[PDB]
Amino acid sequence: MKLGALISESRNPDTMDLDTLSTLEMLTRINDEDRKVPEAIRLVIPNIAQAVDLAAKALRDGGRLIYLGAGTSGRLGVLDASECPPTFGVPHGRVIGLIAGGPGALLKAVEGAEDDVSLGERDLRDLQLTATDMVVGLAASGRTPYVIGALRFARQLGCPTAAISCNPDSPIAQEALVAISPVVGPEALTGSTRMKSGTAQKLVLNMLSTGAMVKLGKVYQNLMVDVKATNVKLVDRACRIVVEATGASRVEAENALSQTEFEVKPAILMILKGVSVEQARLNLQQHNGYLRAAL
Amino acid sequence: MKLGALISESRNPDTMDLDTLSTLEMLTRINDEDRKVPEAIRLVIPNIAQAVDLAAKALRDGGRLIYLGAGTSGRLGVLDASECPPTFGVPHGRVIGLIAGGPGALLKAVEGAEDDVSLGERDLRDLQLTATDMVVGLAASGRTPYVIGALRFARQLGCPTAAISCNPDSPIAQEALVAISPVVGPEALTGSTRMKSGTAQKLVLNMLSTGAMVKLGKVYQNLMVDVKATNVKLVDRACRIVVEATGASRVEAENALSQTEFEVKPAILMILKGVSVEQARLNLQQHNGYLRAAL
Repeated sequence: MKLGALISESRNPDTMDLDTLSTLEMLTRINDEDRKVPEAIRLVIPNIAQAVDLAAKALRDGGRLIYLGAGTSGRLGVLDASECPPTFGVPHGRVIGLIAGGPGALLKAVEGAEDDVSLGERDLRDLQLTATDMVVGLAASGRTPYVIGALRFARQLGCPTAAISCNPDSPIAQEALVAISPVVGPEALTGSTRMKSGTAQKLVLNMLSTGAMVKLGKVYQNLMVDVKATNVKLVDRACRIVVEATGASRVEAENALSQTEFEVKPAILMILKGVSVEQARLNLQQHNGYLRAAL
Repeated sequence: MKLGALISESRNPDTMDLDTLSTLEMLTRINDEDRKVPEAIRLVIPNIAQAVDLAAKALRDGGRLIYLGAGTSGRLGVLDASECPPTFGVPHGRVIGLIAGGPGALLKAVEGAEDDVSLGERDLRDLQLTATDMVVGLAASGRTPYVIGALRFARQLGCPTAAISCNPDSPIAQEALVAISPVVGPEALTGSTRMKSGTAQKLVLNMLSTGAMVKLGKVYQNLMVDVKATNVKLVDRACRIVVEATGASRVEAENALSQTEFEVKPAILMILKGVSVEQARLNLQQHNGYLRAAL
């Protein structure tokens, strides 16, 4: 299809007079569109599940999860990736977001960069992509050249790949192993895919990283046991997690966390089993980091 | 309240066994939580409207719209601001997103930066904040020191201010003129405010910038007439907008756009009124840029 025929580029029949509405009305129209996004995602949960299982397999097998997009799509990938080290304790190189135009594009849009198919390939080669790594290409339109080129390169190397787009049967969906295609409909402002489509992309990325990290043992119950606590709020949360999980005083909790360099998993073990920091770390290694299995 | 008592830090009773669920189940739990976000935003539309009207007033009166947050909240402000120049044609300095820790924080989290109340003030002073500028502070928790300090500084200068938080009666809501407080409930992963709270923040920022820019005349009907077209997709959209708005051939459209340096508003006028580029630009200046008023 040509660009002008895409659903993402179509006019929304419920906002044709957007600029003549009162502020309240206009905002209610936008919110009516936002209401559509969680259902669009619900319909593609099976595909997202396939992608979560591939991502978990990739990270377990020593690879990385790499998000790639231009503009908004690229910034959303960087947004999700940036949250993985503080939330799940992984090194920053484990989950990576790439954006067309490089770091400057994080702060100021450079819309021309998206047109180069070879740039997506170049950015992946610059990270020394391997067949174990998983690559997720994001483009609301489903046709951004930067993303097409990146996915083609990853596919030929043997990487598991996923494509997130909001138009059906898109070029990027055709290139990828797993297609995640939440159809959100025409945007309130015609072609403004930063809106519903961007929201959908965010929901999918949060599902991918959270789903994979939970499968990898980086959570316990619904508690953030692999938090990397480097500020007041996070260290306070680390203390509260230990108390929530052991049923022991925050004091025994604080003394154990101090010894573990604020690492929650070994602190919980120390308290529940009455073992040393050193013994707790070895026990967790024996169980591949899964606290449930160590308890 | 203490941190551990906040709704954002509370356990979600529907995800207590998150780590024992099948991938499909886990994803359905996350999506059930996402479903809650558009309704939480709907309940605070009146407050968002107040903020849209203040932002429009600020930009009309020659000021800027400045978003400020740490971590995810900060990256979301930069995400929304980055989209304003290509979508609404404004200079990049008109809508600005600030993040604790500076540009490095856009790519790699530096969670310790959020604890300094004086850093928020410093970042605003570095932009030469004036009383006409509007400052929007974002913190899911509602208590991030960087944001508290920033809002205090803006308030004392006489700036209109808004606070976006997901906990009720928060410190930042108390400091600001307008409080936007969508209560989304406990996160699927306890304390993981990048999830629902982050989604809420995104929806609110998109409402603020879109709402204000529509009020300022940067849209016509539901068409992106102030698009800054610097790539294939955007220039193609510019052509399609002219055809959609004039009922003239894409050819007359392409010739007019070439003459206007791909600026849609004057091209539409040229075609509908049969005037020169020069005459079209003057007519738009006489009508303060509002295409409807010039037609």
